[PDB]
Amino acid sequence: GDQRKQMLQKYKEEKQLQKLKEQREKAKRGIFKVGRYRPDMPCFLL
Amino acid sequence: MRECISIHVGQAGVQIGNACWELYCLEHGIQPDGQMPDSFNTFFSETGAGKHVPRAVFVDLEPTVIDEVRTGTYRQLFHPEQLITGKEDAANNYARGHYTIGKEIIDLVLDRIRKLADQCTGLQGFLVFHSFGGGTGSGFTSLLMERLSVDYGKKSKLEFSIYPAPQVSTAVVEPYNSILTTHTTLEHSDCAFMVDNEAIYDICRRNLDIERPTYTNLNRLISQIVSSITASLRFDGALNVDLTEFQTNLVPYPRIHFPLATYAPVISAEKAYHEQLSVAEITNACFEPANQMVKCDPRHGKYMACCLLYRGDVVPKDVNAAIATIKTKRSIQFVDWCPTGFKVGINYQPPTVVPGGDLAKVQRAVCMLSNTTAIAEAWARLDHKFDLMYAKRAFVHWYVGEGMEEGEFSEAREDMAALEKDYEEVGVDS
Amino acid sequence: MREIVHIQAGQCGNQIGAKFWEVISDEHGIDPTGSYHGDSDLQLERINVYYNEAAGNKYVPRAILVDLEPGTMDSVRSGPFGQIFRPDNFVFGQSGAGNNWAKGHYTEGAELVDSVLDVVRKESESCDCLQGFQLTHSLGGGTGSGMGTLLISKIREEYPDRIMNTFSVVPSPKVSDTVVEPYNATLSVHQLVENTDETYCIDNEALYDICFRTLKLTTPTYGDLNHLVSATMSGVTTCLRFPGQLNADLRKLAVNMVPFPRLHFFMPGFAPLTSRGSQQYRALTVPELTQQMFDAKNMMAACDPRHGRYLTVAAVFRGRMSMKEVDEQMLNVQNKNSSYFVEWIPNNVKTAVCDIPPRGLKMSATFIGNSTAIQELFKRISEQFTAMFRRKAFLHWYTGEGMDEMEFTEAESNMNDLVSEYQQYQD
Amino acid sequence: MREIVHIQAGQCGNQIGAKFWEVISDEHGIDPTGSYHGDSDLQLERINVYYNEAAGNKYVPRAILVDLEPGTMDSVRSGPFGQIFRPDNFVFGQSGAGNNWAKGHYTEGAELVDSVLDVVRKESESCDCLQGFQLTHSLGGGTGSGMGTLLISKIREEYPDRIMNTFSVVPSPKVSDTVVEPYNATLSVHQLVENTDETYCIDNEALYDICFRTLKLTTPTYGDLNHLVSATMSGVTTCLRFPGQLNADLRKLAVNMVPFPRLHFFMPGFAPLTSRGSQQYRALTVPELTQQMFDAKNMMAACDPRHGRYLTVAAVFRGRMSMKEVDEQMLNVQNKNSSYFVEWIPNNVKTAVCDIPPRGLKMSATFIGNSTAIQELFKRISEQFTAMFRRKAFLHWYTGEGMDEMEFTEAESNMNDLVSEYQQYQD
Ligand SMILES: Nc1nc2c(ncn2[C@@H]2O[C@H](COP(=O)(O)CP(=O)(O)OP(=O)(O)O)[C@@H](O)[C@H]2O)c(=O)[nH]1
Ligand SMILES: Nc1nc2c(ncn2[C@@H]2O[C@H](COP(=O)(O)CP(=O)(O)OP(=O)(O)O)[C@@H](O)[C@H]2O)c(=O)[nH]1
Ligand SMILES: Nc1nc2c(ncn2[C@@H]2O[C@H](COP(=O)(O)OP(=O)(O)OP(=O)(O)O)[C@@H](O)[C@H]2O)c(=O)[nH]1
Ligand SMILES: [Mg+2]
Ligand SMILES: [Mg+2]
Ligand SMILES: [Mg+2]
Repeated sequence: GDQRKQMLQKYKEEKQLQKLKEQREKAKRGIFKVGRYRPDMPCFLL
Repeated sequence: MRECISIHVGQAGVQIGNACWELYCLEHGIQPDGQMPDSFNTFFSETGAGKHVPRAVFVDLEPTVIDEVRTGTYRQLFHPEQLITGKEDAANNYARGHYTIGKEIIDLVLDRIRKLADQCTGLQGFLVFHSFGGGTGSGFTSLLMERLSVDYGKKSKLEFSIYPAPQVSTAVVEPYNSILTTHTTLEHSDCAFMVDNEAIYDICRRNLDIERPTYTNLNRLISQIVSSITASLRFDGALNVDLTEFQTNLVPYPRIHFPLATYAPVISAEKAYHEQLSVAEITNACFEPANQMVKCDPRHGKYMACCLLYRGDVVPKDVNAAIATIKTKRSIQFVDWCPTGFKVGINYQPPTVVPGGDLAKVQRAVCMLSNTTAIAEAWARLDHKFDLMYAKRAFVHWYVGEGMEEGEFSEAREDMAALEKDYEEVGVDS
Repeated sequence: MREIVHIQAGQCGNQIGAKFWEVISDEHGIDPTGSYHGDSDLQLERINVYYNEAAGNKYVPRAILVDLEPGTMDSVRSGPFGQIFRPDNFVFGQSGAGNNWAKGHYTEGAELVDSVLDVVRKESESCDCLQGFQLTHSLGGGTGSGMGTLLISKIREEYPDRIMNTFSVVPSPKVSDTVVEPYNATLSVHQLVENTDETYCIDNEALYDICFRTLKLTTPTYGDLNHLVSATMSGVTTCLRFPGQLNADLRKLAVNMVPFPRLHFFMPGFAPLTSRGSQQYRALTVPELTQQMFDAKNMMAACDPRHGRYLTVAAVFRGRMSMKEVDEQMLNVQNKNSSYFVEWIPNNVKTAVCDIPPRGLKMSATFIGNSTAIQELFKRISEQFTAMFRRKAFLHWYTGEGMDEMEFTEAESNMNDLVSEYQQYQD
Repeated sequence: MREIVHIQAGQCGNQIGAKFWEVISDEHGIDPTGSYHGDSDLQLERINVYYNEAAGNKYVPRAILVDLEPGTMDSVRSGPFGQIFRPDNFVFGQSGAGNNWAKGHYTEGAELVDSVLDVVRKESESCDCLQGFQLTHSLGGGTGSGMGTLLISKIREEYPDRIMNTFSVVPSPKVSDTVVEPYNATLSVHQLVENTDETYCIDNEALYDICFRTLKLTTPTYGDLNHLVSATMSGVTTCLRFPGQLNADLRKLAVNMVPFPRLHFFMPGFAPLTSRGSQQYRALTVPELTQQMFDAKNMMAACDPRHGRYLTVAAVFRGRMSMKEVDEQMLNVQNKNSSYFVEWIPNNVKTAVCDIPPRGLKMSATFIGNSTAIQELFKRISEQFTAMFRRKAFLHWYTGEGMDEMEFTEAESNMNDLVSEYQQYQD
């Protein structure tokens, strides 16, 4: 049964690796988006 | 001159402030729209002609209760910039109220406080209203109080807090926030008044025979307490108590600034006729362990200093008689190093009654604020709950994920432990 | 301002969401044409949490209706209040999952889900300060379970700091609609463990049992079940949508009910629930609401709380109510039943009170309970899955669609780990 | 006063021009007979930009109707608002270009360009202060593509300081109607590159995609496509025809969108474009105009903007709107999509706002964008031309009446050079 859990860990690692690779590929260019402003907070004397 | 600024943080603080300002408007004759058809200069600033704006500020990370104020019957009393509103609630999280959500709203409320403080010329101090349980009322209150400490400095800081009850509490993650906020309140506060909701409930059930009281009665009682606190400054009396004198007489050591407030006589209309409410008997009822608004036992505690604030038809001689009778009672004991431990304040004007309120009109009223060691037991079981929940690291991630570490959890724990040790070693005989 | 985006996946999810939108438009006074005909300003002072202001002084839901069969879409549109939804939010394919989690998560749902992501993206960008998303879906089918799970994963990837809600109906061993329910449930629960902030475990057994013994309803159809789920969904967010003595948004319940990140499976409940014949013989008071909430029969998951320990309990009250007696009732509940509450958490019950009650009642309460009795709901699913997994039963559909047996093995391992952690926090 | 002379070449150009005159006369309140019947006085102070004063309070367009097949002008005259045109502005031959750029440019275009130039000379000398010309044509045929290119060249030596504006329907790989589209398109681009100040690349594929997914139009005929093109044409000159908060004539858009003289191929668009059933559910504000007009599906070219970088964009807003909202929306578009805009040009957006909206709508926006996605739209034509040119396919036609292989070679070289420079400035 130890071989089965070793294969479990290996499969989870491979899935995490491919998911991280896809995330890195996606993060290079964000998708086009449009929304409201969220204006910057004013600065005060302090 | 002789002004003080009220700060209301959290839902509890905002509702208590609503009750307080309704009571103040009733006291000074100011209508809810601000027009009065002198002594009101303490809490209200006169703008232009026939317009009084309270020297207050309302802060929340959620828009429910603030917008309730903005649409309520007192919407004309406050200007919109006085009521500051966030977008997302702290959600019972000290981390959220202190680091993530409190950082982008602290600057604006401090600017409002600055613009409200330079307007007055005799600022006595600040009145911060909050609760220990809430994430906003803990985290943002701690942040605002440390900013006020670093900004104003020697100005007095008086805060009113809703300490959690031993058994009556409505938040699961409450002890974490309660420990964390006190960890900074120990050094950024000058006098922290303590109130338990369960004790208000017990007083309402017994004295005012209300079978189903809700938060409005609690806020009315707290508003009466704060009005009795500020009456010596908003009016004239035989013996006047100022905030600085209050702190000097009530706080013996810098870390010991957590007195317990009691108010008397708090009775219904039908029970008032049969009672000849004398000064001596209300003074005795102040020391009754059933009338404390903190769920604790003064009998197993030891008194260190108490301030007696009288308002109404009260002359000093019967006050001296009542105090002398109190001294002769063995059930109420005081520390040896405080041979005289009574600060006396008499005010001529009687406490007013809010229309629709449960309290009855009384000729005399007493608000005693005693700094005693009975709150060591309160700190003790709050700390036991904190330890018992922190052993399993429950809810810790809900704070760690918001710019916060376990190391300061432990440091707040040991700071509280040092606090109980301080109370224990000041309560011993010499 | 703390607005919520609603998504419905599958036939059950779509029907539950349609009923929820009907009851929440009744609560906010929105007619089936979308215009406002309410009486109180409190119905509009928080109208942006669920509705988008359209031109013409009328409102459209912030809902995206998702399925893989156009038939459910047509049924939802054709029914009452079905015109209020924006037509472009209706996202559907043509083939359908066919009770295949693989077809709903890897090939056909994956092909369709780009449009769903685009629509939820434009909805989240149009609104002011989004706080989270809520999804209604099943776990027995392939459309709901698989494609809603994919949608949850995508949303969590795009919005990692927002709160996920899933009013998900779980399969049950006695009323088992389909043959492949445990496969679909296990595969969905895999990603619902980590990709959802909190999940509401509902199932048809407890709903039917309520309609039998509590409501005394002779022949309840799916409409009454969906109405119950809708009432609970509305009572969860009534603190967001209306003022109250003590407010509690979804994040506050999340931080007060999830001590550890993987324990966010709750049994919902609603009170009061009385039959028509017993309506006049019952007293209008808060202690009987508390008793109706805390008894085993009112639970909407087929888990008896007496077999487990409560970790955290939520009680979102509605109506003009007193706080002292509510707190006293909760204290008595925690005192008389100290054995049924976890010992290392003092004050196991969080209380929230709203002032606006549901229509037709002057007082109501919503029960949300996090208890270790949930573990047996996963025990039964896991043992059914293990029974079909030793013999490779029905696996050829998923394998031919593109999956592999090791995905099933690791999903089972994940559920077994969750069950073990619930057991070892039960003590 | 800042008059515009309109020329229409080919059947497509004449159809789009007839629809454009339809919508313009609707804007200015000109009846089918050409006489004023509008209500607002704002419809008359700028009537001379497109119309001439006839005897008896009658308005005739400044339009030249050019084609080789007389049937097109027969149809234009016989249709609605078709008698408004001047009878002798109609110029026609008898043969027809026969889908041949060569015969539309050399053998039967030349004998007609003399008359066309005489007519446009009369119109230009009649007008007070000319600012430029408008030509509507398609690149697929021989009349439109070939003879319009010739006409543009002739106008350029005759009026080099006036602005050259053309609205050119380019061929698409999906919507392909004639076999020799690559030849005509390449030969026409070879002259639109250096003979035009701004070119609005229209295409039928994107227009059909609009009429499918955006307008939800069941059976889009050419009338609807020409209506969209006419709406864009009216949008680009609204500031000339009406007052506004910010005014931007053709030259201002040209100077704000042509960083280098050869990159004057713009990707047009319009907003709002709503379905009949869906317009009832849509909020109508500046942000929703902004999100529609920047959406890749809304664009009037068969090239995804996400595949390239915006050199410059123009937002010719119409209607009573706040300038803070407009400028802030443009700011947000530029910030959250910094990867889609050229870094060496800060403030990539040119914004103009008029106050007179199109009839039936209270606000509208015309998107114009100078993007680097034109490179692939031209590479499609280039590769089709190369495929048809290695094998000498159909070259015997063009060579039959004066053209030679070197002209095709230089046209392909010019298109390749323009694609390469778009790629270079894309980086
Ligand atoms: N409480 C409710 N349960 C429902 C309802 N409709 C269906 N169901 C139950 O949900 C389960 C199946 O869910 P669905 O039929 O919605 C499956 P889905 O369409 O999501 O997937 P596919 O069938 O593979 O497309 C099964 O137990 C049904 O009896 C409903 O309106 N309410
Ligand atoms: N958007 C539109 N495209 C049109 C319209 N009419 C034609 N076309 C398209 O134009 C393309 C070819 O242009 P035309 O048919 O007008 C050719 P033209 O008359 O300019 O030259 P010859 O016919 O060779 O003399 C072809 O794809 C047609 O479908 C129209 O009204 N709108
Ligand atoms: N006495 C009294 N206590 C109140 C009242 N309202 C709330 N509280 C107390 O406040 C505690 C929670 O804090 P809240 O004020 O409700 O919320 P908050 O301060 O805004 O912080 P958040 O939880 O993040 O919203 C509860 O445990 C209550 O005991 C009130 O009207 N009167
Ligand atoms: Mg709060
Ligand atoms: Mg289905
Ligand atoms: Mg032709």
